[PDB]
Amino acid sequence: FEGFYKLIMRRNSVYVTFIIAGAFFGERAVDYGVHKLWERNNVGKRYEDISVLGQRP
Amino acid sequence: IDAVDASTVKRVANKYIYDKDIAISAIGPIQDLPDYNKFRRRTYWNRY
Amino acid sequence: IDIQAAAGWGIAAAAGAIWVVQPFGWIK
Ligand SMILES: CCCCCCCCCCCCCCCCCC(=O)OC[C@H](COP(=O)(O)O)OC(=O)CCCCCCCCCCCCCCCCC
Repeated sequence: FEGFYKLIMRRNSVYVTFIIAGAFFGERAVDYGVHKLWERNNVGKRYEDISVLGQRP
Repeated sequence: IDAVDASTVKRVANKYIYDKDIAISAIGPIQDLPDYNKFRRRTYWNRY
Repeated sequence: IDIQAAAGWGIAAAAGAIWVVQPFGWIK
């Protein structure tokens, strides 16, 4: 808690590390949520929802 | 006074100076005096 | 303020390298 909260505000290197970590985690979390809602909005329309997927003849 | 060593000075300066608000009073031909934001930015060093 | 800063800026550089290049799988 207070250790990181005192390092981030007092040393720019720690703040820069915090920015990089936040970018990484936030971009992954939005990629994940945006794909979850995309999957929910398109039920049955996926390539792997094809019933005959695997029998061409 | 003797109890005030270099580490004490740095601790006190970090309490009172580092990234702190400042009050400015100026008079005369002061157009080249930098604005409040410049003074405020110069209270910390981003290289550290 | 010189060794601690060097360590901090090295940690930031390593984190930024892990963030730009994401070799999750090269931990072998
Ligand atoms: C507009 C922006 C301006 C500011 C930025 C300017 C550019 C800044 C530097 C950018 C280049 C450095 C970052 C490299 C990141 C690597 C990318 C990565 O991880 O790829 C994953 C990526 C995966 O893509 P995915 O499948 O879509 O996830 O894989 C690749 O792209 C593999 C190939 C990467 C090789 C790039 C090498 C760059 C040139 C290095 C020097 C070449 C000359 C050396 C000659 C030696 C002679 C002695």
